[PDB]
Amino acid sequence: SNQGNNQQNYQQYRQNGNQQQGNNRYQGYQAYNAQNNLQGYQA
Amino acid sequence: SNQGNNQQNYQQYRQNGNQQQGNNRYQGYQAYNAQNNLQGYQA
Amino acid sequence: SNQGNNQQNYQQYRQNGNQQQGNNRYQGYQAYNAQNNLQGYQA
Amino acid sequence: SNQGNNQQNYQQYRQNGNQQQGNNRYQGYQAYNAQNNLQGYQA
Amino acid sequence: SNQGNNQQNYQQYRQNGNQQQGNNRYQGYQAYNAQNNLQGYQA
Repeated sequence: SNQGNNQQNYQQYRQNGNQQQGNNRYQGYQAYNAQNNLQGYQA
Repeated sequence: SNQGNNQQNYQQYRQNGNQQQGNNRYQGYQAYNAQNNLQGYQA
Repeated sequence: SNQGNNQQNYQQYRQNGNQQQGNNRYQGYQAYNAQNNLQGYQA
Repeated sequence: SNQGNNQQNYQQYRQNGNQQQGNNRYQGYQAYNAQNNLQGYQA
Repeated sequence: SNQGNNQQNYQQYRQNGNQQQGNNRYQGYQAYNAQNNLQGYQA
């Protein structure tokens, strides 16, 4: 929840990578481009 | 939760890499570009 | 949780690398560009 | 948790490398650029 | 947890390298640039 006051640029460029608890299987691709953009996964 | 007051640039550029607890399998690609951007995984 | 008061630039550029507890398998790529950006993994 | 008061630049540029406890396998690439950026892994 | 009071520049530029306990295998690249940046691993 956003319950704060006075904060400028709060977590402005924060990035959180993979979080897994338990017995989980993840295969996939997540990409965000905010603007020539090459984001490429070629397994 | 955001329950704070007076904080400027709180965790502005924070990055958290992989967090796994248990028996988890992750294969994947996560990329964010905020702006020529080459982000490339060529396994 | 963010329960603090008066902190400027709290963890502004903090980076946390891989954290694994248990029996976990991770193969992947995580990249964030905040701005010519070349971030490249060519295994 | 952030439960502190009066701290300026708390852990402003802190970096935590790999932490593994148990039987874990990690292969991957984590890079953050906050600004010509060349971050390259060419195994 | 951050449960402190009065600390300025607490661990401002602290760096923690690899920590492994048990039977773990890590191959990878972690780089953070906060600003021409060349960070290069060419095994």
